Amino acid sequence: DIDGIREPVSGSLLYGNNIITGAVVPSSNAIGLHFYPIWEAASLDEWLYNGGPYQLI
Amino acid sequence: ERGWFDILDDWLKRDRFVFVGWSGILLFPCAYLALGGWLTGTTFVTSWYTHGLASSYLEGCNFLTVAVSTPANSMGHSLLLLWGPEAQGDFTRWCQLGGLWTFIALHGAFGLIGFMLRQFEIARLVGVRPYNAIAFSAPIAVFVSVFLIYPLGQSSWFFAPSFGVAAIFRFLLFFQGFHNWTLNPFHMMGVAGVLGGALLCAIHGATVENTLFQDGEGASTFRAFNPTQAEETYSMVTANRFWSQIFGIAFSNKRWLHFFMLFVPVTGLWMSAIGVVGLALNLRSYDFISQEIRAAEDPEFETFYTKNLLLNEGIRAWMAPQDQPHENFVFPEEVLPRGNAL
Amino acid sequence: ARRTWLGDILRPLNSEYGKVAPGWGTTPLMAVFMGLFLVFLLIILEIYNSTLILDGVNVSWKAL
Amino acid sequence: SYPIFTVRWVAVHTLAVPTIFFLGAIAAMQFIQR
Amino acid sequence: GLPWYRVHTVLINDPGRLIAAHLMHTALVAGWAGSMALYELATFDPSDPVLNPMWRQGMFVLPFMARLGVTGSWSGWSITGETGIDPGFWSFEGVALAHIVLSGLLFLAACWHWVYWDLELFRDPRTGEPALDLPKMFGIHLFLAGLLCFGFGAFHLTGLFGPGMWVSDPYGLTGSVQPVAPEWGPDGFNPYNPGGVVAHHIAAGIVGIIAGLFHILVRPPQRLYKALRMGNIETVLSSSIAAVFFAAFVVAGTMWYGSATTPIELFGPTRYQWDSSYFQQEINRRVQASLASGATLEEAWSAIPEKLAFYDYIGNNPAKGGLFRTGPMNKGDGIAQAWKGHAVFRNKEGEELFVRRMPAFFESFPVILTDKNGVVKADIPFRRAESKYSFEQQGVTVSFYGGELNGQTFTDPPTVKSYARKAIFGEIFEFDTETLNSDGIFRTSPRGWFTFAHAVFALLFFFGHIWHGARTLFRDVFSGIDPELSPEQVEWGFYQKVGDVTTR
Amino acid sequence: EPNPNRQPVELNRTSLYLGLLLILVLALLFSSYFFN
Amino acid sequence: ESANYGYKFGQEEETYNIVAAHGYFGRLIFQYASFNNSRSLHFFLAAWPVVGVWFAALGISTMAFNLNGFNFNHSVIDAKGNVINTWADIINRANLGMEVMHERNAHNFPLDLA
Amino acid sequence: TITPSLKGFFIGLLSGAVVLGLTFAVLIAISQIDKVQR
Amino acid sequence: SEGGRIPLWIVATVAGMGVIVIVGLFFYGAYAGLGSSL
Amino acid sequence: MEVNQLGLIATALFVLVPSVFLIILYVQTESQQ
Amino acid sequence: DWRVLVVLLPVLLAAGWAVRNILPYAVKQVQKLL
Amino acid sequence: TTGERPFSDIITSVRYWVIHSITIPALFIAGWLFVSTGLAYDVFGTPRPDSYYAQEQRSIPLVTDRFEAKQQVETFLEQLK
Amino acid sequence: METITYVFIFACIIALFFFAIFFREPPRIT
Ligand code: CLA
Ligand code: CLA
Ligand code: CLA
Ligand code: CLA
Ligand code: CLA
Ligand SMILES: CCCCCCCCCCCCCCCC(=O)OC[C@H](COP(=O)(O)OC[C@@H](O)CO)OC(=O)CCCCCCCCCCCCCCC
Ligand SMILES: CC1=C(/C=C/C(C)=C/C=C/C(C)=C/C=C/C=C(C)/C=C/C=C(C)/C=C/C2=C(C)CCCC2(C)C)C(C)(C)CCC1
Ligand SMILES: CC1=C(/C=C/C(C)=C/C=C/C(C)=C/C=C/C=C(C)/C=C/C=C(C)/C=C/C2=C(C)CCCC2(C)C)C(C)(C)CCC1
Ligand SMILES: CCCCCCCS[C@@H]1O[C@H](CO)[C@@H](O)[C@H](O)[C@H]1O
Ligand code: OEX
Ligand SMILES: [Ca+2]
Ligand SMILES: [Cl-]
Ligand SMILES: [Cl-]
Ligand SMILES: [Fe+2]
Ligand SMILES: [Mg+2]
Repeated sequence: DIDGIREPVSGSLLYGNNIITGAVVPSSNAIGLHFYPIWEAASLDEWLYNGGPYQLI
Repeated sequence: ERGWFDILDDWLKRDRFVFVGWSGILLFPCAYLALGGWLTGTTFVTSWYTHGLASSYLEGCNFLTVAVSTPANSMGHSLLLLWGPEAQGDFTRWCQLGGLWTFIALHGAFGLIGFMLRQFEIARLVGVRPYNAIAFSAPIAVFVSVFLIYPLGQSSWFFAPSFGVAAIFRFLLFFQGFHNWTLNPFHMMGVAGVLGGALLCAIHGATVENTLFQDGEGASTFRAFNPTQAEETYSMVTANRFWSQIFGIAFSNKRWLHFFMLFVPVTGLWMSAIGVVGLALNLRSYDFISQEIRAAEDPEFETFYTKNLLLNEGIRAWMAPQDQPHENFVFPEEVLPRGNAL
Repeated sequence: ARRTWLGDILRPLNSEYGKVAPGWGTTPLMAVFMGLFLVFLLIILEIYNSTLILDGVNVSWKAL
Repeated sequence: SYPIFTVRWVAVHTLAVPTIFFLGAIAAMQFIQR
Repeated sequence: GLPWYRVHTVLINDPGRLIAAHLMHTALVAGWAGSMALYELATFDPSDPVLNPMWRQGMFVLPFMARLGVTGSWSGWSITGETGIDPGFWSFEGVALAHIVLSGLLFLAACWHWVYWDLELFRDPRTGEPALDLPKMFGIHLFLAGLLCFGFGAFHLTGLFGPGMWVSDPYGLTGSVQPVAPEWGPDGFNPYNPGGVVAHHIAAGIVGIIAGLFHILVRPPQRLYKALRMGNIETVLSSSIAAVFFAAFVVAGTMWYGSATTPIELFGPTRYQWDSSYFQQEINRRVQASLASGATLEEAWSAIPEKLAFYDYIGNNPAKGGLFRTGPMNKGDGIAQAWKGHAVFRNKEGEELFVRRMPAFFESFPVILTDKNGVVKADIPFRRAESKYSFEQQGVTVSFYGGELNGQTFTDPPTVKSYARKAIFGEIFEFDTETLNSDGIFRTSPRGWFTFAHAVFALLFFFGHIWHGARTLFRDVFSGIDPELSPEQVEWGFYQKVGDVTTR
Repeated sequence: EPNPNRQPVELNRTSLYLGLLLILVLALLFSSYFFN
Repeated sequence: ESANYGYKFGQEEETYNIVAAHGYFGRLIFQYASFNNSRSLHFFLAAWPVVGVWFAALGISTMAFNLNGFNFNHSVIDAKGNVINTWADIINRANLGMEVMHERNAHNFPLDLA
Repeated sequence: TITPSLKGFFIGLLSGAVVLGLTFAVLIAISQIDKVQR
Repeated sequence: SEGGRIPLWIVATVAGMGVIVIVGLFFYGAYAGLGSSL
Repeated sequence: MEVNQLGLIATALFVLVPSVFLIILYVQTESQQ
Repeated sequence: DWRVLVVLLPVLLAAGWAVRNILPYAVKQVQKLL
Repeated sequence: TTGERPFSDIITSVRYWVIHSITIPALFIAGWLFVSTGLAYDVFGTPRPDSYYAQEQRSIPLVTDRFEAKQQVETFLEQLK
Repeated sequence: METITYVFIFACIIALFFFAIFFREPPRIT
């Protein structure tokens, strides 16, 4: 959910992307500039929905 | 056999401040006319009758917004010769009809031919290999494909790039909105060639400058070089170790290094040229069909590819009526694609 | 090398390697034909381009 | 000693002369009012 | 050893094996022509030259056979719709077969010339070294080409002894292979006069014969020989490549703009016919003619041939495809089945409205309806909340005349809007999208692909010309510059004339 | 008789690496468009 | 053979003639536009793209604080006050397309202020 | 018939010939005057 | 007459100042009259 | 995803034919004395 | 058109003046090369 | 060196400046006049600020025919009263 | 299938990095 409007954008190959369209998607607009490490999430599923991998990377 | 041809040859190849050569006969007038044409046009000539645009200093444009604009779409691919059936020898009308655009593009084409011929000619006189000319084939491919072939594939010269800073920016944005040119693997190869070339330029220059031998006492290291010296001025061995250890691999062969510096940007430009030749026919890399099938059926499926298409659709609808005045597009507000609020 | 019947027949056709006419030879003549050719090309180009428009020459599918 | 009128002289002036003329023109344009 | 990119240079001083390599190349190309023809014949549907002609089916070599008079299959059909025809041996299959057999023969000949490379013929009589007299070879080959050119024009194209060529009416309705008389006046240089093609091959043929004799009999001037390095076969490579990219640009252009040698029934319509509404104008002219003769609207439009209507549709525009949208046009919008008839849109006041047609530039286009004066009268709104011109507000209806929907009128907004959406593409057709599993996305025609391939190859061959010309003129420094290059030869003023040591 | 024009061909290891990198990267680039 | 074999890694002597390259390039343009000094040449090769890309980076970094590109939208006006379009205005039309379509569901208020 | 554009064609042709002709006339004249020493 | 009399630094300075004047004039022109948006 | 199935073989050959070319050239280079 | 002579007159007085100053050296150069 | 007088030699000579302190301002003034007399407008066919539109018109005088383009422009220019 | 293809090509490239770095032709000073 890059823009924080509960409209998830698919970035990975397994979820329908090729090399050209694929991406690691920026963390959610609801997060803004907040620091969002894995341990700030209630679960990995949450962390992934909100685009945590982007910040880690 | 010292006839007039050989005497003329003598004179043309004199060692003067500006070398002329046989090639100069083609090069200097055409280059001068293309340049002078652009300066004249951008200073004094309008695009009112062809585009509905002011485009000259005289009209109040600045360096970023002046242009020599393409002719009206109704001119087709007319050569727009001054003595041609459209201008009929009238300089003023010719200017108003966009004759300067073909003037500049054509004298420019032959000027480029002249410059490459000059590279060959001087190479041959001095005794070096003609790799500079060969490398110059890439700018010529770019020019020819973008300014000649591309509009020749389209309806008219109108859709060629106009000769101006902002005019070219428009050309870029147009290619995104209509051609999805960023998606084109040929453009992508061009980008790799250009950024990779800039990269090589920087890394080679920097490497040389930071592996210099101390061949002098001064803190300014520039003085410690003599053009006729036999020795290398920097350490290839140290350079090689540094890069092997920093980055894993390194050049070890200087000739290959400099050949590679020729090869990368030249090849990139040639690839981009091929892509534009495709766009001449609207043979675009516009879509991924699998993406469209999935997205058409599945309204929760979204990628950066579909997002970008929405952007292109915006570009087309919002810029087409003013950018293509001859089409007389009347797009009522209600048909304009817009997201919420904006 | 190896001789053949066909090879012996053709031998004269490949026997004047490097033979030239002195000096400029027929170059002026050549230059004249090249000039003519350039004008010819110019003509068919400008006809195709509708820069040159001739009576009875309608550059269109509606020619026939 | 040196010649005055050379290929370089010509090359310099074919660029220089119009350049000054144009700079005058553009300078004048700065005072045009709509 | 040789770098990988130089492996073929072993042929430069080996005329026999050069000939073998050329033979092998020729065998490969003939083999490709044969195989390609067979594949096309295996996939071609001859059953509807009206709505499923060859250019809809991705046929590339079929039109080139058809162009010069091969129009029939041994199986009894012809591309013009006749059945029960006997094409003789020179059917499509016959041509393909002939090319395959030629390929085999050339292959065998290539082996022979590879093995028996050391023929006396290839040695200079005086020196015993390999040598080709390129000036005389050029004369010989140019003479042959002149003969062939002349014979092609005088016998084949005229039908004097041969079939002629594909000719058609200006709207590509009634095309067939016909004998063509040469046009000897200025209209011979009109690209749309086929008579000009004939005249060209006769005249250029004769000129080629004369010039051939000349190049056989008259040696090169010493100065041109030196200047062009005529003793070096690579000079011939350089200039031949130049001639070839010249030719390639020309055929790309005539394929894209159209000419007598690129008929729309063989390669499809041009983009410019859509740009200028070329077919729409003829359609309207015919309909107006019928109305003027007292016919009803339905009669006027029903009299329009489906073939004509089908030309007036943007899905046949070669500028509507994509680089990676592969295959025949049928794979996109489908296999055309029938003209639905001409859609006439009216608003509640009974004004006729006209859909704004899609320009070739646009992947997508809004649906906008104007009156005859160009005033916007209806549209399909994006934002509904301040819509003023919706079909629902304006009471837009569509009536069809001619085609399968002749006499019908639809009034429900969704249907009317469907038809308006189709109407931006021009005339509306029923398509079979199931058979090929068509995806609904436009593909370009063989005109498009031919043009693309050849512009690209022309452009790359320019580089070939530059490379080999450079190699020819700079052979002496190919491996590097003189180790003993005197600094004063390259420094300024030392010589009066650059690179001329006699001018110090 | 043996042809005197025959030459040995070479491809060094660095050229193999460069070439392989070229082919694999080109494939990585074009594959999306081939699958489309 | 490949010309590359003419250079051997670690050899002390230069593998090309900079004087010949200079003679050539100097004649291509004019003598004083060509580098005879390899150090100053290679410095130039380093400096140009590095400085350029520094400016590119600074562009992104300062537009990060919304000091944006030149705006000449409706800069040219005729005697009556009619807007005379320039290429800047066409650019603006394209920009408007991008602006109104991007993140189509994310804005509730009329100005996109970040 | 001489169309206006055919006339225009001949004018362009003659213009070119005059330009090239003057150029080479001047070039040959200068080349003859200012010879190289050998 | 004889080359070298007027010191090159003075020439450079005067030239530079001329350039500054003319470009200054153009930037002034961005805010006045045509192209000023007013 | 409804990709074009020929993509697979198109990619495979695209990788394999030239790679193999290089490999042949390289190995016979190494086996030369 | 008076504006044509009005615009050309400065350039003509310029060319004429430079000719005034440079004529003896120019004749010296033409004499020397001949 | 290629024989021509060094530029530093020339541009610091008094004679150079005697000549060019005249020829340069003269050219500048000629360009200035070329605009200020309005001659540039007429030469290149560029609209003056009051000549882009007729008083009430807001439509562009766009050229729409190839061979009648000249006549079209002349007509547009006539229509400016 | 596409995914497998993409990832495979990618994996080959990483392998190539490995060999190009650790099993390179040693540069040898002469
Ligand atoms: C010197 C190199 C050079 C070259 C290669 C070009 C090339 C061009 N010029 Mg440029 N030009 C030049 C110098 C050059 N110019 C100079 C010095 C000037 C200032 C005078 C100009 C001023 C100029 C203008 C104002 C225009 C051009 C235009 C053109 C284009 C069309 C030219 C054409 O059709 O000529 C055709 C003529 C020839 C090719 C001459 C060939 C001569 C043959 C070989 C000999 C036979 C002639 C025969 C004896 C004559 C018989 C006449 C009889 C039938 C009555 C072409 C790109 C036009 C353009 O760009 O429109 C877009 C245009 O309007 N040029
Ligand atoms: C006597 C009667 C006669 C007649 C009726 C014809 C008729 C014709 N000739 Mg033939 N010809 C004749 C005698 C005749 N010829 C003789 C005696 C010779 C000498 C052997 C020729 C040599 C000749 C040549 C070389 C060509 C013709 C062509 C033609 C065709 C011209 C129409 C066309 O489509 O042009 C289309 C082609 C052009 C208008 C030429 C384009 C020139 C290009 C623009 C030059 C620049 C190319 C440039 C490098 C491209 C890159 C730039 C670009 C990418 C932007 C027409 C069929 C042309 C043709 O075959 O067309 C298919 C052609 O190229 N003729
Ligand atoms: C032996 C006789 C022969 C005959 C009768 C045919 C007949 C045919 N061939 Mg086949 N072909 C042959 C040999 C032959 N071929 C050989 C030896 C090869 C291997 C090179 C081929 C490879 C081949 C391919 C790849 C294709 C064909 C195709 C065809 C069909 C279309 C021909 C066409 O459009 O040409 C067009 C040819 C030209 C336009 C040639 C013009 C040559 C240029 C203009 C000459 C310029 C240089 C010249 C020297 C200039 C000097 C001229 C002078 C007079 C001034 C037709 C059935 C097409 C087909 O339909 O396949 C099924 C096709 O795609 N052929
Ligand atoms: C002149 C060349 C040419 C042209 C114009 C055509 C045209 C056509 N072919 Mg034919 N064909 C050809 C040669 C050609 N063919 C050859 C040589 C073969 C044998 C392989 C075939 C075998 C063939 C088959 C089996 C089929 C066709 C079909 C078709 C039709 C559909 C084309 C399509 O979808 O392309 C798609 C085009 C692309 C996807 C573009 C590819 C671009 C490449 C990948 C660029 C490569 C990049 C490169 C690696 C970069 C290097 C960089 C490096 C140098 C640094 C079309 C009419 C189809 C048809 O409809 O038949 C009825 C069909 O099934 N063709
Ligand atoms: C008539 C056409 C023609 C012919 C006969 C030649 C012949 C030659 N070229 Mg030239 N060249 C040409 C056109 C031609 N070239 C074109 C159009 C270009 C621009 C792309 C070049 C650019 C070029 C360069 C840069 C070089 C040569 C070199 C050579 C020489 C060695 C070639 C070799 O060993 O490759 C061996 C090639 C391989 C082992 C594999 C190549 C695979 C290619 C890249 C892709 C596959 C293509 C496919 C099989 C067929 C597609 C055909 C297409 C036309 C449809 C040989 C004399 C070399 C040379 O001068 O040596 C001293 C050299 O360095 N050529
Ligand atoms: C002093 C101005 C600094 C400007 C920014 C930095 C430029 C130099 C750094 C480039 C980095 C490249 C990578 C290392 C490259 C590298 O190794 O450099 C090496 C090169 C030579 O080094 P030396 O040791 O001989 O000299 C540096 C010190 O040791 C002092 O002697 O250094 C220089 O030439 C410094 C020049 C300073 C003066 C430069 C002025 C440039 C400004 C010109 C105006 C530009 C304005 C553009 C506006 C559009
Ligand atoms: C077109 C034409 C022609 C031609 C003309 C000409 C040839 C012209 C020229 C012209 C010219 C030749 C002009 C010039 C101009 C210039 C200018 C206008 C300049 C400006 C500059 C400036 C402004 C500067 C700036 C700067 C920079 C850039 C950087 C550094 C800093 C500074 C600031 C200094 C003829 C007649 C043949 C024919 C018709 C058409
Ligand atoms: C021996 C013999 C025989 C047989 C023969 C045969 C059987 C043949 C076949 C042949 C063939 C069957 C051939 C084929 C060929 C083919 C080819 C040669 C192809 C090529 C292709 C290409 C080259 C392509 C390329 C590409 C691609 C792939 C992609 C896209 C791009 C391009 C297009 C580039 C007979 C009995 C007759 C008799 C005598 C003996
Ligand atoms: C609700 C739809 C009623 C009107 C029918 C749609 C316009 S026409 C329709 O268009 C399809 C392409 O989308 C074709 O595949 C099909 O053959 C054709 O019937
Ligand atoms: O997030 Mn991504 O993009 Ca920077 O503006 Mn606001 O926010 Mn969104 O809208 Mn526009
Ligand atoms: Ca006012
Ligand atoms: Cl977005
Ligand atoms: Cl908001
Ligand atoms: Fe270097
Ligand atoms: Mg102002």
